[PDB]
Amino acid sequence: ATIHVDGKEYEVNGADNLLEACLSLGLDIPYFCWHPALGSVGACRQCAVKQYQNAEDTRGRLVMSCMTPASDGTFISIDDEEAKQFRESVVEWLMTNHPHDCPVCEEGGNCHLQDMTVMTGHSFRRYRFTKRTHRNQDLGPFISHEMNRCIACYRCVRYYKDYAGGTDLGVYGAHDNVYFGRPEDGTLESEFSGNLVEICPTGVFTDKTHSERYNRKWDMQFAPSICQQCSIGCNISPGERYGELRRIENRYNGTVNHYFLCDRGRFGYGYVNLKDRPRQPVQRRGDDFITLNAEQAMQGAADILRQSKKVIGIGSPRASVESNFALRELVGEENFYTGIAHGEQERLQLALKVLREGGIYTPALREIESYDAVLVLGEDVTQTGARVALAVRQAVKGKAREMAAAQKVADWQIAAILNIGQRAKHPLFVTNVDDTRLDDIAAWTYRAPVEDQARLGFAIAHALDNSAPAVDGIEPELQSKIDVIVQALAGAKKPLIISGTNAGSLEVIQAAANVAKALKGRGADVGITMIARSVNSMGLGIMGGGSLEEALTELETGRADAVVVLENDLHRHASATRVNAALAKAPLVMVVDHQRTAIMENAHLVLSAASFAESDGTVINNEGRAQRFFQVYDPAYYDSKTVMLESWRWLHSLHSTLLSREVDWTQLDHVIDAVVAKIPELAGIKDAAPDATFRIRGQKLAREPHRYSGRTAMRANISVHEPRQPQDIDTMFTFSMEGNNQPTAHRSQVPFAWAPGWNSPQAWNKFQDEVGGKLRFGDPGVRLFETSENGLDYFTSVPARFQPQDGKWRIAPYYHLFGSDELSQRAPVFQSRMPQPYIKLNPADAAKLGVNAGTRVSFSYDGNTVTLPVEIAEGLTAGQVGLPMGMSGIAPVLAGAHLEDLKEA
Amino acid sequence: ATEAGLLGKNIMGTGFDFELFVHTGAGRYICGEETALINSLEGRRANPRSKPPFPATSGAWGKPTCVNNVETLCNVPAILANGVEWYQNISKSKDAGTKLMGFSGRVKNPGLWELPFGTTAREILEDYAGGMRDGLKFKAWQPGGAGT
Amino acid sequence: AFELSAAEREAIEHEMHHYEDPRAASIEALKIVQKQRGWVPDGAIHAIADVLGIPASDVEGVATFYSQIFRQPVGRHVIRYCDSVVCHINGYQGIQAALEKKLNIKPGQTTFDGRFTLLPTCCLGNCDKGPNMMIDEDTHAHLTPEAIPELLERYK
Ligand SMILES: Cc1cc2nc3c(=O)[nH]c(=O)nc-3n(C[C@H](O)[C@H](O)[C@H](O)COP(=O)(O)O)c2cc1C
Ligand code: SF4
Ligand code: SF4
Ligand code: SF4
Ligand code: FES
Ligand code: FES
Ligand SMILES: [Ca+2]
Repeated sequence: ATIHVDGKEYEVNGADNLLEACLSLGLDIPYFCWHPALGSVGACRQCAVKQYQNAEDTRGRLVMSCMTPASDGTFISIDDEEAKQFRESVVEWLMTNHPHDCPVCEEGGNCHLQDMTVMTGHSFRRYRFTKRTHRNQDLGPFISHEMNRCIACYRCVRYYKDYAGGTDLGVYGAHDNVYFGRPEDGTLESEFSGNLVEICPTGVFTDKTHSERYNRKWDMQFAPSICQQCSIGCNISPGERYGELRRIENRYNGTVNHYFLCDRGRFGYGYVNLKDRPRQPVQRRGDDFITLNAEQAMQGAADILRQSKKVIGIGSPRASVESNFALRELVGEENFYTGIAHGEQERLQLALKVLREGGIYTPALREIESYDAVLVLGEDVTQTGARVALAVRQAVKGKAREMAAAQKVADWQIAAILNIGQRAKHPLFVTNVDDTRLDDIAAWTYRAPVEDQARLGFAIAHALDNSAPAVDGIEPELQSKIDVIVQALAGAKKPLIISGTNAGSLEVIQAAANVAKALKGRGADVGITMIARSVNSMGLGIMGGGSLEEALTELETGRADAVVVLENDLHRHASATRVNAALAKAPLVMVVDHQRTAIMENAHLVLSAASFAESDGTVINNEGRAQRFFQVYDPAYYDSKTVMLESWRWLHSLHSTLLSREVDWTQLDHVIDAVVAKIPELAGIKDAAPDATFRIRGQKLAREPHRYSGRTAMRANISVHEPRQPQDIDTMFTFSMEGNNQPTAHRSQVPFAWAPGWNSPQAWNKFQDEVGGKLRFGDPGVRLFETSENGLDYFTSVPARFQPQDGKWRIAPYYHLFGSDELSQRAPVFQSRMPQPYIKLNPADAAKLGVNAGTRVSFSYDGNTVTLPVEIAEGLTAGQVGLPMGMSGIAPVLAGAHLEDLKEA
Repeated sequence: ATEAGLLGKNIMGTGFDFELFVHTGAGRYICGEETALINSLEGRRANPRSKPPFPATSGAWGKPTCVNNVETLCNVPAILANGVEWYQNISKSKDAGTKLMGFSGRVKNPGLWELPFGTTAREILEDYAGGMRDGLKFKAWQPGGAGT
Repeated sequence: AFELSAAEREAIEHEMHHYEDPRAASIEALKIVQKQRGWVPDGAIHAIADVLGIPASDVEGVATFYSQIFRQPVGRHVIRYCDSVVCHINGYQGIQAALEKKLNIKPGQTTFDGRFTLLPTCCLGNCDKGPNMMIDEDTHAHLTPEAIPELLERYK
């Protein structure tokens, strides 16, 4: 299309509206109610431009640029006097009731309303009357509510209800008393309620965890990191002040997690700021815990390891690729053990084999929203991979999108699209042991044990393709539901099958692979998504190694007299008694970790490793994309006694001190080169980010904004002399404002978004090639593998149906977004949000055992009797007891295990 | 009308099924706007909708919907019973047919009459409303309600 | 502790039979609860939401958007006087002053005995007979400030 803005000709996309087209050209139009991910509604009336009928026209007409298509031969003006006057008047009308609150408001310096008040040029107040006032509500531990600052732009309700599918936030009231919030005081129930603090252009919804230790945006030190709380790998901007991690903001990635995070990633960072974290290397001598610096710790550990006869290393999916590879190099390839159990490793390797050898294209997180039918097998996506559940909701609304596009309704006219596609939606079929949070939009839900869900998947694959193995013993009603699912999936242009390792069953993954292969054999555009558990579970699966049971066997048998545990608590993947006995039998335990774990009481040496905020590295997310995360701040800048290094740096220095009796720490690119040279499967991690010599016209990339303050006073209480600026030899970023953060800089890693006049998260519009699209020079992250030329064979291992045996109870896994991830429960703001530790019982089984709801029952697992209160679960099948995975005392390895002597105490 | 066969199923044997309902509102002026009327009919807050698309293409519950005033649908049966030629010859004006006009507010006869289009406002005030009341002198007038 | 009566639920479901979407019966469900109870209490929002299958936030937004759905307690009789333009020309202000003098309350308030609640309302569509008021279901026209005490005594 051809448009003419202020007499200047531009080529745009005709399917776009004028606001996003002009913002993609770099032109500045103020806007409040429009969002790139939410569409246009024409509410705030801020984006007014003046449209002319043709080339010669002097009158014009004030039109709404978000509601006006950028058709061919359009003529508009932004800097027209009437348009500028009306935009200033709209800002003035919004500012009539706005409270005098900017000094004590957490959106100050980050406020879109502040930016657009300044940008319209409105600074003189002629309104002399009163301002309307609203009482506030308690929205939970994460979101702070202040309704006085609202401009009634309707972004919160649109996102939370239409986009995120939430049901507890709405708009109430009338003419100028419109209230945006919950119908009563209570926690916001949605798993994506944290994105309200970026969706809201004002300070109505604010990050309360950030508000506890608040600092302004210009005072932050930012880095581009990867969220470490599940396997999705959402791009984040951690921001730091005064030596503590202060906030997690959403960093735009047009391929993964474009504008939105989930609440676990946005509020689960608080384990970084814990005061019990190790800050120095500590050696246990008898009962004393003496403190070493880095060199003496390296020398002593190297000496003791040199006297040992066999040193084994236990990695973890918490640690990055470089840390796991450095441990593997230190202990040897045959002595390296992955930190997960045998069953977890088997499921992880099967999911990896399906992903990179099944011949079916695994989509990115943004690409999930374009699939025409979704089948989720076994995985509770909202509690394990929540952003995938959000993308599934968008893919479900794709049917209404298609129905409106068939009537020549523009794709940004979201209200007309929702009116046309009233309740018609793409088919979603979810299977779980109980109800899921996707059930409000799912076409069907199957509450059944994991064997029965696997049998349902195998039956779907057999009904789609007769060469697939069949399932005998299907009820006629279940067969009717099976053929409903099959007719929905076969008629879909782009079917998507989502499974994962969290179901605790190999057969569920096999059934999902069979369904994907059967859909591929019919010529469909099938995609498959596998949800892993931890941040680098795919990386540890690709690198591979022995299971934790083999490492414990080597420690118990005495064949290994030294164990190096890297970033692992060892209790989520094995029984605590066995781990404690094996570690007590080992004459040397050496734990390299950044969180105070329970296995350090018997550890002979403890290395204070760095968390993701204080380390650089690479992680592989669930889709097989390698992504680099960068250090946010130097932990030794404020406390000079703090010796906290990267895990790969620690282990490479230990290997050097063991071999040549000398200390060499590393550079990060050296470890990256070692990984891509010795492991050809991980050879794609080199292109995840450029090396430390990458420059933008000769200068590095700035971590903090150019108006970063307090440089000569923030450390003045320790010493009046300003210290050396910290040197970052590992990466291309500098720990200072002396760098480049231009929107037009030829780079992909953006630590934070800021443009002059755009201080809010709307500066990402300046950082993109087109608004709502990708980054200008591509998104960071490179897929490790392409899709295979040939697929796998059908999995013939069809399990039998679940038989409830007497005296035993099958443990059904229950996952929580707040509580199941290991590092997130350590965050003290999560204890107000994590549910009470329950045990889920079927009503028939609870009546058989004579237990009501809330009474305490005691069960013994691995000879350890623990007691939990009973919650009645209607959807849980009998013979199963439901346990909350990843909580205190309940390892996630317990999924699918049998429970004995479950009896009321 | 339902018990006499004018409504329901098979009206006058032609096979056309028509069901008529009465939906009482809950007191809001914006509900008279036809897109806000549709939104209120759907049980939502009566915020209007951006047009295009118009309600005739996708209106109530996404279906073709026609919103019309009471007086238009009261003018319809006379057109269908007496013909187009009669209705076009009621008045010699651009606006065809009769309109319910009337003057209100401190007049001798505040009321409502049916007059052909093109009737001047002085005739409605003087010949029909009786003019202004005793002791009151005419100052201004609004032709079509509070929004004029 | 709010529960819906059998008659209320049957009337709500019969209203739900009239529409192709159960959401379209929210206004009539709120009006049914209001007719049975005088006003719509806090638990009625969740009860109507559970019966209708829509979120409670939608029911609360509908109940707070419409002026004739009362989310606050009212008296046994609701006086609604018109303060629009034609009744302002016809002098509604004397009627409002007489109502405030007799009831000893301001508009939007309830009397001490819970008998009357005074409310301004928009135009009642009775402008040729103004000034107009509407007590609970009856609309009274041709109002004079002297007829207000006699008119209010017939609503016990
Ligand atoms: C704010 C507003 C309020 C309206 N209220 C009414 C109303 O109460 N009754 C009505 O018939 N039309 C009302 N209308 C006009 C309608 O939009 C629409 O024109 C009419 O209901 C049907 O069109 P018709 O004149 O062809 O019958 C209103 C319009 C606006 C903008
Ligand atoms: S929301 Fe924005 S304009 Fe309002 S007080 Fe906060 S910073 Fe100031
Ligand atoms: S609370 Fe925020 S997002 Fe919601 S309408 Fe008000 S300003 Fe917009
Ligand atoms: S979906 Fe996973 S990776 Fe993304 S923000 Fe949530 S916890 Fe982090
Ligand atoms: S951005 Fe267009 S009216 Fe709000
Ligand atoms: S102005 Fe009062 S009834 Fe119309
Ligand atoms: Ca570093």
